[PDB]
Amino acid sequence: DGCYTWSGTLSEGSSGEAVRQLQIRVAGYPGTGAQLAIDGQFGPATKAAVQRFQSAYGLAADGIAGPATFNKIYQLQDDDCTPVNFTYAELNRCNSDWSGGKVSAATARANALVTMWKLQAMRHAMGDKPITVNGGFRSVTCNSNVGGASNSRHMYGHAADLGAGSQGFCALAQAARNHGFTEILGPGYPGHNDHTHVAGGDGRFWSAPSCGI
Ligand SMILES: [Zn+2]
Repeated sequence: DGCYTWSGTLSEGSSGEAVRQLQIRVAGYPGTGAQLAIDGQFGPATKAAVQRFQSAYGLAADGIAGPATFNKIYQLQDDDCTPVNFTYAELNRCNSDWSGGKVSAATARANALVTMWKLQAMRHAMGDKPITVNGGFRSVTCNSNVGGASNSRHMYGHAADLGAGSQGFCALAQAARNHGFTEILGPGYPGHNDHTHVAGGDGRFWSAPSCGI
């Protein structure tokens, strides 16, 4: 028993860290073209996300976070709080301290953590096949070494660059639309034919012309 343990049921009207932690876990279920706010307040958007999560794993979908809902999260949660199929190291091929960015190392890792939970949801929705992560966090040095953009969300811990795997670039960019990625760049967008870029953060910008987006 390590990362986090929920003490009791959560429903609309609840507020606190327990709510903030659950929002992270279900951040991959905000509805198409939406983003869940991680504010610690259990409102209607939070109930909807929970319902979607419950449905995705064949639990009773009532939108109430009870003990069965927590037992499923416990099955997807690693010691360090990351989901079972993604790790911090896989999300940072830059350095080992998450320093260098446009925000704190702790803010960078927390932003990363949400991205991991969104990827976990997407991994299951796509059929439980491995999703290849090619890059994630980039300090300012790392970003320049790549010739990245000055504004790049990579330096915030919000983005991940995905390789084709058995899904293909387009399948990944299309599904990303359902999992809280406000920024998606892929095939047909300049410098994005050899990977699919997904990122969280404010402001929606979707472009992958070769994929129909
Ligand atoms: Zn990228």
